[PDB]
Amino acid sequence: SISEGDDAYIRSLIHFFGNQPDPWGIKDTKSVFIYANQPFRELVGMKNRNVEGLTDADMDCETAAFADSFQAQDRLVEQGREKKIVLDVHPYANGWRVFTFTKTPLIMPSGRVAGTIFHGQDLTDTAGRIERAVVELLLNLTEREELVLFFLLRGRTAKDIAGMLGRSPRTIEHAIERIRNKFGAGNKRELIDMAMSKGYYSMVPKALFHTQVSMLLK
Amino acid sequence: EGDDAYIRSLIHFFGNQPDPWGIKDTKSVFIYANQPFRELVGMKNRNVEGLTDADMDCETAAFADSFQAQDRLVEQGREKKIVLDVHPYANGWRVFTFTKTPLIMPSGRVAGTIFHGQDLTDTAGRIERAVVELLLPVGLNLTEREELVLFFLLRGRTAKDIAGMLGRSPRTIEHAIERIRNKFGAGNKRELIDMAMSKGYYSMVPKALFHTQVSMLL
Ligand SMILES: Cc1cnc(O)c(C)n1
Ligand SMILES: Cc1cnc(O)c(C)n1
Repeated sequence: SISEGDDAYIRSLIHFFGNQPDPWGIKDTKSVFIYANQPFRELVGMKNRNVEGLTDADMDCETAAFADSFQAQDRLVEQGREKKIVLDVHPYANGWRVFTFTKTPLIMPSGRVAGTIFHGQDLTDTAGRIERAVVELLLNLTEREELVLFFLLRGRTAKDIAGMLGRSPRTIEHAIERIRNKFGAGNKRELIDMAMSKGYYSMVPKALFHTQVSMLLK
Repeated sequence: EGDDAYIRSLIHFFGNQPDPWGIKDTKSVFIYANQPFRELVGMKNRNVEGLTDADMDCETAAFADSFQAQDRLVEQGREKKIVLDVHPYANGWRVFTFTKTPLIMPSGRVAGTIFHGQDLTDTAGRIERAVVELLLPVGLNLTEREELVLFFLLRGRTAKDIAGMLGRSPRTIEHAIERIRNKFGAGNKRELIDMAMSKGYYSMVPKALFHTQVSMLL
């Protein structure tokens, strides 16, 4: 039959997923799990409990609170050939982590949309590793100062930042002055140079830390 | 044998992923690569492969040796390895990560390697737009060379300095300066410098600055 091949292909793909350190898995058109390797089941609280066939509202991890929105993603992949990447920042079973979950349509020798495949990648450590690699390819900021500097390093001017944060330009100018002085820079251009050379382009404003998200990248 | 049933299943798998995906052997001779990869390498459209890494119509081949070296220290392990590949690929310079894992199959023998190519620039920019959206509720469309020329214009260099650093004629760099000027609406070089400096363009870093050919493991 053809179902013979559609079950040989699926056991192929569990053998495939079972030998990667990344969280790998596939679920159905009901967003119900068909398989997930030991990495994925270990990122959720499912260390040794092998639970499968359930929804994203799994056992033993905070991920379940966004299970709903997971499945929503799981259907907008299914109505398309193209893949979609999800930034999942979550208090996983061993602390807060910044993952990328790439979700792709599941096609098989059927040719039918059977569900989705998801590939989770741990961005926390590799962000720093690739950052040191890429740049060798070539002070206590407050929260608002971190925001102002994030947008300064990204081509915005003081009036643009005033708009983005809903304060007056004088307020943002005062913030820039205090950032500049904390860097020891003599003017805005020296501030840009100092911040770019000290790794601050890769800084994430700490007000963003430890808040649970899952967002499709666009 | 059953393990080449698994190879055909994963060939169908790789053939239905938007990412550059492929498999090689212990002699690093190609076993399969989807249309994305060999369109990212020069074999867009044409050659099925039974080739090594040197046999491709793209400058990547000059680093085939070190590719193969990577392909041998993944193979003597189970865990993944991430390689920063910055290359003038068949459609321009790109910053990829090639994550390579051993090719294990229902035999259990190390048959070769699987490589996953991910464009790091695109997903980095996607994560940055996502972070901007989390922090919230005039696109002049400069080319890459124009971005480089303006970067150096704002830093006190003249057209012949840019010509030297970029290996182009002084008249080519002057044409680039003229077209940047017109895109800004500036009347002369110094008004262009002032306008760009006041519009936040001092903080843009050209991606062309990372266009140095490397392939190195993290
Ligand atoms: C942690 C997580 C996030 N999104 C998903 O779709 C899955 C399956 N797991
Ligand atoms: C561009 C590139 C780098 N390393 C590899 O292993 C392959 C297959 N392609």
